[PDB]
Amino acid sequence: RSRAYTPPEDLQSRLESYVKEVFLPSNWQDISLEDSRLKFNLLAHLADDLGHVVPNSRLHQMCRVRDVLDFYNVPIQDRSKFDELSASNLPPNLKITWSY
Amino acid sequence: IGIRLTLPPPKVVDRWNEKRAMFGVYDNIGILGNFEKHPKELIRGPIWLRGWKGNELQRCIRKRKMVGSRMFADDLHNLNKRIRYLYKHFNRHGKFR
Amino acid sequence: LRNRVTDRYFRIQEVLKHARHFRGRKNRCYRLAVRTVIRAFVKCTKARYLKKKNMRTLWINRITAASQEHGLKYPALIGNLVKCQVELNRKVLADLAIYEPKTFKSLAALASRRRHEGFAAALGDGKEPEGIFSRVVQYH
Amino acid sequence: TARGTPSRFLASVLHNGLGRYVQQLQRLSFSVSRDGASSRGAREFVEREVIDFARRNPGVVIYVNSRPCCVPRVVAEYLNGAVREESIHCKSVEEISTLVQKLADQS
Amino acid sequence: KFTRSRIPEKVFQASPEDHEKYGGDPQNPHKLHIVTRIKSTRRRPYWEKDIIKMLGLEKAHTPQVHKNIPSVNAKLKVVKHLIRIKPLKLPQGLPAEENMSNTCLKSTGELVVQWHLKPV
Amino acid sequence: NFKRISYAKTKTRAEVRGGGRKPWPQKGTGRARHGSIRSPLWRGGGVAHGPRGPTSYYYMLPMKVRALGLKVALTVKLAQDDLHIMDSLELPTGDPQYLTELAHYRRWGDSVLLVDLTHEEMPQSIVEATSRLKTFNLIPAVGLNVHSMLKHQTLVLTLPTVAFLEDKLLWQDSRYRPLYPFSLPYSDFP
Amino acid sequence: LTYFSARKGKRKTVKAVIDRFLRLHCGLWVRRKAGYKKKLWKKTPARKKRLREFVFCNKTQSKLLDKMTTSFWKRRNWYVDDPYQKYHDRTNLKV
Amino acid sequence: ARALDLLRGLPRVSLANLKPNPGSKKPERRPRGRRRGRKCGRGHKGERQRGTRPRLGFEGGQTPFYIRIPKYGFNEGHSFRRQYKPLSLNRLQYLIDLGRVDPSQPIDLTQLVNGRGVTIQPLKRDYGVQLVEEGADTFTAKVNIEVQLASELAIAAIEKNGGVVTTAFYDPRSLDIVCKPVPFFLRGQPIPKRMLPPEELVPYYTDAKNRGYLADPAKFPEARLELARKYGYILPDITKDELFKMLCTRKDPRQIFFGLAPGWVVNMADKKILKPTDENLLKYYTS
Amino acid sequence: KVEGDIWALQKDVEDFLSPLLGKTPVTQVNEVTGTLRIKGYFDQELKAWLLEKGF
RNA sequence: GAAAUUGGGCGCAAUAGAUAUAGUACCGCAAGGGAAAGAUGAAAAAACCAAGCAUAAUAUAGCAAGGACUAACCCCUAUACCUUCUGCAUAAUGAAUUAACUAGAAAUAACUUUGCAAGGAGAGCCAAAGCUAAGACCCCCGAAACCAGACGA
Ligand SMILES: [Mg+2]
Ligand SMILES: [Mg+2]
Ligand SMILES: [Mg+2]
Ligand SMILES: [Mg+2]
Ligand SMILES: [Mg+2]
Ligand SMILES: [Mg+2]
Ligand SMILES: [Mg+2]
Ligand SMILES: [Mg+2]
Ligand SMILES: [Mg+2]
Ligand SMILES: [Mg+2]
Ligand SMILES: [Mg+2]
Ligand SMILES: [Mg+2]
Ligand SMILES: [Mg+2]
Ligand SMILES: [Mg+2]
Ligand SMILES: [Mg+2]
Ligand SMILES: [Mg+2]
Repeated sequence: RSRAYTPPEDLQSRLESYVKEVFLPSNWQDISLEDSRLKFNLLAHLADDLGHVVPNSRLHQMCRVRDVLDFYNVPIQDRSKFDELSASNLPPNLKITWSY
Repeated sequence: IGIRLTLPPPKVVDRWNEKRAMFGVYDNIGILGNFEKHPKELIRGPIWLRGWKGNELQRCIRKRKMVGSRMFADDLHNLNKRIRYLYKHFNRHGKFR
Repeated sequence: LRNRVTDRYFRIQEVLKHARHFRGRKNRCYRLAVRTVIRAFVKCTKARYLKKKNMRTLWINRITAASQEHGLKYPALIGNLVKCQVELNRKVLADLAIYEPKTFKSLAALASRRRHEGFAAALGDGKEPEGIFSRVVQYH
Repeated sequence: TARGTPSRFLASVLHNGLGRYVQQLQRLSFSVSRDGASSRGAREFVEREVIDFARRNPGVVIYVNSRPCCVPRVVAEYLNGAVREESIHCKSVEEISTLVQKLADQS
Repeated sequence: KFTRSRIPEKVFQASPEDHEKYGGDPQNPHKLHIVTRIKSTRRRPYWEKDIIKMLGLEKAHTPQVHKNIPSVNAKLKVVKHLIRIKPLKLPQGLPAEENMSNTCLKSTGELVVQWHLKPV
Repeated sequence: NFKRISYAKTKTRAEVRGGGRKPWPQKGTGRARHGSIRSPLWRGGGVAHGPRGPTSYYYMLPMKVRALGLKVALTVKLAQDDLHIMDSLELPTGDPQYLTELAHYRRWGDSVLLVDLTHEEMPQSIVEATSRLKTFNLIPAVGLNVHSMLKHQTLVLTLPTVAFLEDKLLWQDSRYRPLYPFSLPYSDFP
Repeated sequence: LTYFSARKGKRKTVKAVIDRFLRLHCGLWVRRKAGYKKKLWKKTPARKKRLREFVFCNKTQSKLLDKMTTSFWKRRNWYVDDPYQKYHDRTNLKV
Repeated sequence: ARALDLLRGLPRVSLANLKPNPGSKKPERRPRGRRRGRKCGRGHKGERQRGTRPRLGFEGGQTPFYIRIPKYGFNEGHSFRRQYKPLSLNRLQYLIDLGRVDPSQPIDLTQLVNGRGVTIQPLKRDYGVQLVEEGADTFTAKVNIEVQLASELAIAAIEKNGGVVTTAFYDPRSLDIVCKPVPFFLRGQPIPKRMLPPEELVPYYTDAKNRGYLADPAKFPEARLELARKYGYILPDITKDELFKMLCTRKDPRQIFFGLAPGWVVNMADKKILKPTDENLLKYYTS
Repeated sequence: KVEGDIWALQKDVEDFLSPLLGKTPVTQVNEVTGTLRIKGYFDQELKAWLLEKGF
């Protein structure tokens, strides 16, 4: 299990295909998610495909499909701070050890 | 030299002890147990100060009038003298009046 | 005692480290060392004014001595170096008096030259041509 | 005071200004706890500012150690063997930038 | 009793020997005073300390511009032993907003509105 | 602090044993004036301002501030992404290793506050799993508080506990000032 | 006064103050003037009119009497035909 | 709320992140140091540093302010005087217009206290509610109130709109049952009978002008005609309209509650009423 | 009981009571508790104004 | 100052905590008073730091330092501390020194911060914006005495 997420290069068309597998009209990015069955099937299929689930703090924040598409194309990356500092292109006079 | 030459033995503390992990449970037993009990019924201690806060003169007056009948004799005598001193102190001595 | 003081050795050692060179029991016992260390700090701050004062009177002694070597006195030297707009201070003139005595001799000749231009200037009163070193540089 | 403290004359290391100026600070040694509020502003100094500091003067080599310390320290070591150990315990990021720049500027 | 002191008006009526001694003009006098506190207001009464606070002369040896009007001059006649009064003379004109920062008041009493640091 | 009772008590200089007469006369000996050997200056004397008796630190906040403190704790645990809602606390097995491995798989936290609706109706599987653990805890919904929500890193509710909490905490808003205690019978409260 | 009694541990009032003074609910204490019924044969009728008046108290007298009474005496009182019921609320101040 | 959106990135709230509201906790001031204690706040060694200033009010030896002044009966019989919490008509219009007091039922004192629009306390000797003419204009409510005292203009302001106001009496015992009846039915006592007024209030509650509950019910239309002619409104007849059976019912004296009788024991648990059938008890409670 | 953006209500009251005083009244938003504290008695005016705003 | 009426340790840890290792030793004719203290290790069938001295006495001169200085002193400057006083270097008080112990306890009212708000409060109590909750102010030693009951010729 890793919390690291990469948005796909074809995330747009996949997501429109999941809206069509749930539903369909014009401006499919503006569909209201007020129906809870609609939201659970759509975000369940996106959570199942993309390996990356919308959290509980953000779950009521999407009320259109536009906000779902805005959530799923940020790269959430989880790596240790030893791997975040020492891979941040250190100058040759920073030497960073970790007793962990 | 009032200081110790060796470091003391280490103090292990189990934060997930039975007392520490379940601490504070049933403090809101009134506001979400349909008010059948008050949380002052949840405290354990002396019988004269379950669910009551006073200063020392009030704690000793209440101690005498609640449990003072079955106190030991020189505890009753020391407590009468403490009430008499604390009377003479709170009511006659002090800056603000 | 519920909470009594544990860290007390270090407060005693905060005061007593300044007493390590005193005489008597002032270097050892805390009761005596607090008074002599407080008192040493009060003298330490009041002696900054006396450092500035004693340096300046020491410089006036050195300028006085080295100007007595060239026949001048101190007030003629300082007043007549002021009157040339050569605004060297006492520290510099004492250091020239010690390390560079040709420069101090030339400052003594400049100051005594200006002193004699003041004497001949106030002697022949009325309109007369001014001294050569008696001219002032006007800034604007 | 001045009579209890030693004194010295104003000098430099190897005539530090005459031919060229040499940075007198060899090594900095940060020891910064991963989990601990004492070394919070140290951590935010390592995340933000120690890289730009490490590039603004390359004659200094910097050792961030990241061990479970209970008080964070920085250890400046100088060209003449002098070692000045100062604590960055509960100091903000700006105060550690002025402290580390102070250790860099002196000798 | 040491009280407050009044001063009669003949004290403040100048004579032509005084008009020749100090460079003043009775016809067309000056507009602005330069006032400078040169004597501490301690060991002085409280009314003099108050007037010195009202004139902005709390620091010594710092000039302050006032008006040459009888009310300001009444306060200056109270503390005339504590101050120094000179006319503010202006060789060049009073400064415009172009010459506002590049001024300097000289020790003679004049406000030079073009102040280089260069010799003539 | 409200349940706290401090049993620390020391002897004052009237309660300490003995010391009733002056040790030496008032003016004869060149020693200091003393009245007893049990004054607070003597080795063995009483304490001047020590702790006096068992002292109870009891105080109630208003119940609206407690209920709003529970509300506040629930929004904080939800917005920190630490709230998890189950449908029922039924595990497949009564083993603790399944529950700890499940909680490490979903990356909850080092400590889990499992909360069911009552104490009688908790399923036997979560009881045998959590009754062996130090950091995973079963509380009924009645025992929910604020100290043990902040103590545990995640908090795990079920849906009937959520309906119970909406019932109880949304009651404190839009209710009257009381006439008499709520344990007594009302028109609509129980 | 008694700041803490020996039976209840409460404050006690000074009953002289109750027996002489009138707490209005705004905070003002109303009293009767000293000597309003003594030696009236030698007093002028202007002075007799002055002595027969209900008189407010000072600030510090009002604080002194507030400290000497307990919270029972600082309380609203909705009497039937009280003669002072219109003097309890303080109308139209500007501090 | 953007503060929850700030709470996403911030760490978890634990028992190490808590911090009181800045301004709540003032620092404790305690006599150690150069400033908080050398003399420690008491001054110089007089009688107030030692701690023994005299009692409050002692002016040093002259006769104090609170004793130089003659005793007068301001508060002579203060705990036997009757108190009456006011009910303005702006207040009761506010309660009726917000559903807290139902105007289609008779307005007892139980109905005002359960609506929590008037809080009266039987200790501290409140004998009930008095009607108050505040807000007598803009009072549009047909109502049946039972209020222990009432001014003439409040009776006029209610009876203009088709209202009925009569003035009842309650003992402190009876009014203590009328305020909070539910802690009376958990006491196990039978319902007592409310007593008559004492001798001074008897001519109050037998007069038809101020609408006594003991008065002639033959003099009431004369008094309603008197208030109708005094304040200028055509007096409506309550006999016509359709709340009249509601507007007619009064509980008689020696009856505390509306539909209940004295001597009955309400059992709140199994929801019953125990009624005595002994003849001596009925000669006691129906007295 | 202000839920939302308290600074916009502070700006609207700052633009509402300034004709009723001449000067702009000094306020205090308490953005935590969601309150707003204006100096001076404006109770019946703000109750009428907030009833006009539809709350 | 009523009544009716109502209904295990945010303890101490050998000057601390019991006086207590013991009411023993000891003091007193008696009533009575009343102590101090111990620290190895699994097994004994196995360092460094208080005062005070010593290592190591002293060198003209002066509240014992401070400014300094190449340099300890020599030079220059400098009327110990607390308390009480109008004022103390005061030749007024106290203190040999070290360690340990040893002295600000709380009310209504006001203020600050929350909650709710014509209502507040987990009954009782207050309320003409209030009510509830919290925070925040009140020392130590000392007489000569008086009375009660014992113990003493
Ligand atoms: Mg004793
Ligand atoms: Mg002696
Ligand atoms: Mg003891
Ligand atoms: Mg006395
Ligand atoms: Mg007398
Ligand atoms: Mg009783
Ligand atoms: Mg012992
Ligand atoms: Mg002992
Ligand atoms: Mg030693
Ligand atoms: Mg000397
Ligand atoms: Mg002197
Ligand atoms: Mg004395
Ligand atoms: Mg001497
Ligand atoms: Mg002396
Ligand atoms: Mg002595
Ligand atoms: Mg014999």
